Amino acid sequence: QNVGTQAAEEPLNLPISVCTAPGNCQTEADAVVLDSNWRWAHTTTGYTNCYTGNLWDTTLCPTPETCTTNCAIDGVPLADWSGTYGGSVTGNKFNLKFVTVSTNIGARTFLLDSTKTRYRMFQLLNREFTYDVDVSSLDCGLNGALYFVSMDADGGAAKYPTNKGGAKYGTGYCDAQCPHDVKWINGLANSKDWTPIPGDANSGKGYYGNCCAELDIWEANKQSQAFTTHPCTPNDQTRCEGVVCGDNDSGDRYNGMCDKDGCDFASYRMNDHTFYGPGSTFKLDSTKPFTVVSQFITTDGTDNGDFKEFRRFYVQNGVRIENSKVNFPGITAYDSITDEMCAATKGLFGDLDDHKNKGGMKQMGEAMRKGMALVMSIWDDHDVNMLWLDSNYPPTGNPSTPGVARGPCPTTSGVPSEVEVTQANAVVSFGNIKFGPIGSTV
Repeated sequence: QNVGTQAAEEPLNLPISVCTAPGNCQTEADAVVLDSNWRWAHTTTGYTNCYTGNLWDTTLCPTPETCTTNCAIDGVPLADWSGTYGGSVTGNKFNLKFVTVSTNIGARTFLLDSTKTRYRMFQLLNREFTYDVDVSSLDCGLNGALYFVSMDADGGAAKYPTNKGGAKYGTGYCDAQCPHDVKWINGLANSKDWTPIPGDANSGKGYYGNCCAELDIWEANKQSQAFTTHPCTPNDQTRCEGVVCGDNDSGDRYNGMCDKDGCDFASYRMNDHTFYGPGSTFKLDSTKPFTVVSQFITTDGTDNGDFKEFRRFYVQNGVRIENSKVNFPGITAYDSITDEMCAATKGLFGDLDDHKNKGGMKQMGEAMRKGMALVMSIWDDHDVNMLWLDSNYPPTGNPSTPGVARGPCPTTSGVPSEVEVTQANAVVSFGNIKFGPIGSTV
């Protein structure tokens, strides 16, 4: 995309901590940038929309190349962050409102480095990543997500010279779902064969998808939470078409370059329904804030080893809370993501181990070694109504069959039109982000 001249781009300042030992950290003066999908797209030498509602203008965008020549994405000024997009920062806390009323629904954002010209790339192997979260106002159907993806640090600017904005304009998004709803891919409008998504007034799908590796630290609302590894072959940003995208709609979910299911550790799905929930007698009380700690263990305990284990623990009101465990007869009580856990649990659930097909923890680790961009988002789910996270999936499945039940939400929950009314004022908060060696962040 070209860059427009109507509004300066002003990312929100967000300090994080880089740590060397427990309680010995230094501030890193980073910032938050809005994903290019949420930006106004208009004519390069005017005010005329190139995209309105869920459609590209066919006169301006008869082809992707012409669209890209004629159109530009514009900046987010400071005033518009809260007023238009529902984003705000107080000290080291970042807040994202779900619906902001001209009416904005959801948000996806990235962490910029201290220069505000590149994404802050995190080399996560043999490191610990930690943050405080509040998901108390997110119920069934919503997801306040924090995760990493194998985006380029410059959003693709060096690879795709028609991308003028780079990381500064939140470009280059890709993930392990190979999404077609990304409006700008490889420096070009994804306007070919663009199709609105029914019941989604703001979104559509273009000819291409954009694939890359994804490490989900946090997919969650107050009812259920998960962390998940998604390797791809290769891991780096890859525009896809046809079978390579692994499109759900053509029966290709397991035929593409990315592991779409991922290998998940989701406490409720692993059959501990009392670990996490909205109340003081759950082990971890989702009505109150808490700290989420993630440790990425290698084979030799060094930065050069292969990724072998994703460990997790929590801190809430000064109380250390170890992760829940897998709880099925004849299955080891795993409390972390490893290749063995993935094989054993997917075996039990009858899920295809595409994680293993894509190179497993080792391949996931190669993405983490090269460095990944931090994503913070809030969203509802127009495909599957978040049932995969917090309900029975498939909805018609027996909840006593291992793998089906992922949370207590009813299978009628999560319809975007309903959650966008009922949960309009939901806000996820991510704060006090800390990064360092294992054992350094609490």
